[PDB]
Amino acid sequence: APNIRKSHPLLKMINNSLIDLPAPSNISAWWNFGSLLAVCLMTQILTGLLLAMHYTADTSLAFSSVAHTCRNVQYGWLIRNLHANGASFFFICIFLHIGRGLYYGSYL
Amino acid sequence: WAWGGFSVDNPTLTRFFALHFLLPFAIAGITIIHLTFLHESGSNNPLGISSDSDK
Amino acid sequence: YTADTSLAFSSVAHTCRNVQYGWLIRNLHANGASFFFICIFLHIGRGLYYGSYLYKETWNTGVILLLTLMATAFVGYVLPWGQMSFWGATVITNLFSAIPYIGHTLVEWAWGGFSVDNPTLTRFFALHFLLPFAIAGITIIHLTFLHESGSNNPLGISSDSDKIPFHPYYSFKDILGLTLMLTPFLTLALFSPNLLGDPENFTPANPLVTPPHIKPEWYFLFAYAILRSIPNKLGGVLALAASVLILFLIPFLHKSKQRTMTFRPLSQTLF
Amino acid sequence: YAQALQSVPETQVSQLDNGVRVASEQSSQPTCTVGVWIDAGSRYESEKNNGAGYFLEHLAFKGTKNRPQNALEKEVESMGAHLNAYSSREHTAYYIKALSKDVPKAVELLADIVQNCSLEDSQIEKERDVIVRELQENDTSMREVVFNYLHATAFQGTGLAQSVEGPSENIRKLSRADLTEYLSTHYTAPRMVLAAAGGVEHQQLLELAQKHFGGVPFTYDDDAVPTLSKCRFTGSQIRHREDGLPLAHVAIAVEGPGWAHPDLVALQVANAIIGHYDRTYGGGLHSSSPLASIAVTNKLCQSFQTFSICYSETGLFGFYFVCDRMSIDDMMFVLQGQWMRLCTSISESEVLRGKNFLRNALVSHLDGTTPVCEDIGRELLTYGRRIPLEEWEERLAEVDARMVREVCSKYIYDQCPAVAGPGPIEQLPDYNRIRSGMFWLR
Amino acid sequence: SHTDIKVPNFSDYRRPPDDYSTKSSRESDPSRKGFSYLVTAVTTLGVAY
Amino acid sequence: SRWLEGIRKWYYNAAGFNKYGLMRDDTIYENDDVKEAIRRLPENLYDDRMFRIKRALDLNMRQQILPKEQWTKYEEDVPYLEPYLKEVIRERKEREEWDK
Amino acid sequence: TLTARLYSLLFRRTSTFALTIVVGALLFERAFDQGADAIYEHINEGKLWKHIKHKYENK
Ligand code: HEM
Ligand code: HEM
Ligand code: HEM
Repeated sequence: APNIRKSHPLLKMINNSLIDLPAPSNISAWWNFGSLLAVCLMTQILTGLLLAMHYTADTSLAFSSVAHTCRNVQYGWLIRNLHANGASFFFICIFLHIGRGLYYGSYL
Repeated sequence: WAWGGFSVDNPTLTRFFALHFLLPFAIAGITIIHLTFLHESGSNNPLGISSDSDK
Repeated sequence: YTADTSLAFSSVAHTCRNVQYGWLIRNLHANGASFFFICIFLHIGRGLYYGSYLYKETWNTGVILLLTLMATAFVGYVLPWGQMSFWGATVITNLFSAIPYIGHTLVEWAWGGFSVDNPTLTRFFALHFLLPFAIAGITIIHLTFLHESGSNNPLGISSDSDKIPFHPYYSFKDILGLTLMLTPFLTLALFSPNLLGDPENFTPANPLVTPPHIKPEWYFLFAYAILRSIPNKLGGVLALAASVLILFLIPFLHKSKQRTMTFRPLSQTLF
Repeated sequence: YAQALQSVPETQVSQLDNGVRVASEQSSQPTCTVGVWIDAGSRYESEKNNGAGYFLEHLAFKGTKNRPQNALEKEVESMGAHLNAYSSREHTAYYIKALSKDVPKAVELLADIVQNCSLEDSQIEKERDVIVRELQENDTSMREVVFNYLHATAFQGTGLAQSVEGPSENIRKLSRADLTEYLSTHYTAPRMVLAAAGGVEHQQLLELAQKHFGGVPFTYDDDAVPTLSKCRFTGSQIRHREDGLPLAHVAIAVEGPGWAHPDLVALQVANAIIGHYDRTYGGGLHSSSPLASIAVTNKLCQSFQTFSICYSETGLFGFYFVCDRMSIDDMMFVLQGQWMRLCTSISESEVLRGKNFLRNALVSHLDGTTPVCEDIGRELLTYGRRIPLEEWEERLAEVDARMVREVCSKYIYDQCPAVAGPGPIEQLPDYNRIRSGMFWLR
Repeated sequence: SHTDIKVPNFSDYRRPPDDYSTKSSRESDPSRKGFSYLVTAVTTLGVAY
Repeated sequence: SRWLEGIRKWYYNAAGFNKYGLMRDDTIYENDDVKEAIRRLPENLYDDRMFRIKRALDLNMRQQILPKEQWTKYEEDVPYLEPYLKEVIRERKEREEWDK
Repeated sequence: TLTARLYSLLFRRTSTFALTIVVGALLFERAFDQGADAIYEHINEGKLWKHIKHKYENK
């Protein structure tokens, strides 16, 4: 095929989900939360992974491993913050995401 | 049994940590299924009437 | 498990002596690592000699699967933190050191700070936990590309002539294989648990005692060999890197007018 | 209705000192039809005998010694009478239809055929090449080759497996003799029946027959009727593929009970439930026969037919659909699903109609003289006597739901079927699959 | 012409000893399925364990 | 000194693709050329090859070969596609050339 | 006619099959363990504590 973007087993997956994908024109701003929710996830998993790399899961080291991560690990403080606060960005969004659906009957 | 043995103590911090590390990937997994089912039909819209008229 | 220089080795030990059926679980996991490589090696093979590799995309991802499955198994063996876990990590990781210029700075960042110590056991543990899921992820892509074309076959000629529904047949076929291959796994796992495991790795890691004969797990040896084949430390790494990466070239070295090599006695012995 | 049945005249029957059974149904109709029905088919042939009975059919009319071709033909045409006939695997027959003012003449003509065919060594050689051709025409009728192939594999390795017409080799070489050999071996009074229906009165018939059928039995063999070797059914398939054809044909079936058996009624009632479809129907709303409805909603096929073809001591209870290269699977899926449904969760509302639809057939089974005669001819030959609509009624007027299930499941559930399929059948799943399509995941 | 076609012989060749013409295949097979399913019934059984 | 003809025959019987009953050409890997090539093949041959190829897959499926008698003899192997396959390739090189 | 009796009664109905896969399992477990243990222990007489026990618990 010509396009070579609609023939390839993988691109065809993308060009059919983030391009060429038929979306209504009148979509409201409330529909912006699925997106956010997804990127919200990419973000957590990232910061988290990167944060897990300095954590110790043991009654005697937990609390301080986190503390150490903040006082010692470069930009550690920022990473923890983003991850913690991110948890909330996550719920605020998931709650507005539910909402939109509850009142556009998206749930149908 | 959920947590360690008799009370939230070390044996549960571990399984919690593990669980915490695992679940997010399951979220992403399912999130794919979510969008799949979605894509089956179009995306809904504010006026709740067929969008086919112009996507 | 606990990922900390001071609790690692014993957390594992404790898991075996205290956690119900803990011993069995560890064994299965350890020995499983091998069942894994033995299979992945027979999987490569079959493809190399049925020219399965001509299905490029499905084959290239497969190479990525091998690389990934390796990494996850290198960083995973350190976890128990025994002499080999430690020394293996220290010698094999330090290798990058040969990479001129941006070398030392990589290793020196790769692991903790200045040498395989706590800050790296952690990131290794993390990495170990993450990669397997990436394997599964990619494994999906693998089968996707596969499914694009049919599945290749021994006589290397169009199968369209007569295909068969997977399930009624192959499901059964594979489950049979599963048991026929899983029985030795368990026999080994339950009778000679340490048959393939270095005893030196029963001694808590100690930086003041380098064991004699530091060598990675068997499934890595072949390359460890080709590594110490060329003296110039740099070239050595390259030989090592090329020992696996060559797989990416196989598809461009196919000349036979035939796919498999069933009817190719010469190359058959070469194989 | 019940009275209409009750007031339907009885069918007179009586055997001769010969062995022939003479039966009939007196009506009023100025017309009528009489003929003999033989206890002979291809089933009775050998690996080298096979085809005789058919080669024989193509000569039965071309003249007798008592009156050559030109004449026989002339004499029948001249009286406005119609002579026609056929031969299956276990049942052959020759019948004439005239004005019941000729029972005696017809009767004589009949006899003269089933007893003295010219078998002109010169005529034979002609029909020989007529069949070989006629056979190559029967061929492109993929609707028939399919059934043949079905029988072939269904009763593989047995007398039934052989097709009624026979191999080209046999036809290319059967001898003037073999034909005679086939005639004088199977056309005997004990196995034959002289039946009739019309304005004819039994007596005039009997006598007429008793007069032209002057056969005489000496030994005990002559007087006795030999039973055939049982035929082994076999759950198997046969696939004659060729994407070159416009569409595919499929036929699947389990072994049937056999005339004698009663259940052939309940079983006959079940088939009335799945019935049949055919693109010229008008009905996406067809009462039940979801197979038909579904066939319409999802465009599953060009047509299909449910059938309970049976024989002396065995039979075939199955179905056959004609479909496009691409809808073979779903069709089979959906249908095979109905058999299960049929014998696993049938309903009264269903069987009720089932019955009715049968009764309406059961009756139109006797619309005219020729057809009635066919029943008397058959009934006797296969059942032993005649079954009056009044009877068939009860038999199939007392079949409830639980009865259908019990039976269908008795003959269908988890049985190894026999499928056959010619045409573009790449999409038809393997045996194993259609096989496990024989048990419902209840 | 199709009339010219027979089904090869699986007799002996493959058929289990209860399968050779002039004898109802049906009286002997609820016994034939009984075996097979028994083998499968046993596997599901052993597997559960 | 040593006939390629002597050799070729050695290899033919060495390969063994005849114990399955299929011609040399029944084994050429189906790249783009062979695909065009086969599509030009007359119907006689196409169905012939089709069956052969399937009869081979079935043997192979059963782990059993064909009886010695039925083995195609070197000297009777019919290069049914090579003629075609050849024009296809030079037809192409002609184009691969012009477009430059 | 076990096999035949078996089919008719146990293997014909998808329902019946499963039901005997369970009852069949319970019975297989109980019997397979004892038997194995037995075989095991016997191949090890006087070595297991179950055997040495009495000496210290009195005897
Ligand atoms: C972390 C999980 C989630 C993510 C990442 C996610 C993601 C998405 C995405 C990408 C969209 C498309 C854009 C949109 O319509 O907003 C979507 C749609 C949808 N999601 Fe979610 N979702 C999540 C959770 C949920 C929850 C909790 C619900 C259910 C209560 C839900 C219900 C829906 C529905 C109904 C649609 C919208 C259809 C429409 O109105 O057009 N989602 N979601
Ligand atoms: C689904 C996304 C995630 C959510 C909703 C989430 C949420 C949280 C929460 C609530 C905290 C507590 C922060 C605090 O102490 O105040 C946390 C901590 C933590 N999470 Fe996540 N997390 C997610 C994913 C991850 C993942 C996948 C990792 C890494 C693999 C991770 C690793 C950790 C670690 C190590 C901590 C401990 C360090 C700390 O709390 O500062 N998180 N996470
Ligand atoms: C953990 C990773 C892997 C898994 C789970 C995996 C899985 C599979 C699966 C499910 C199949 C189908 C059955 C078969 O043909 O064997 C397959 C096919 C294939 N895999 Fe992999 N694979 C893995 C690694 C690899 C590697 C390392 C290579 C490449 C060097 C590879 C090459 C192929 C190819 C070419 C096919 C076979 C096509 C054929 O001959 O029919 N796979 N793999």
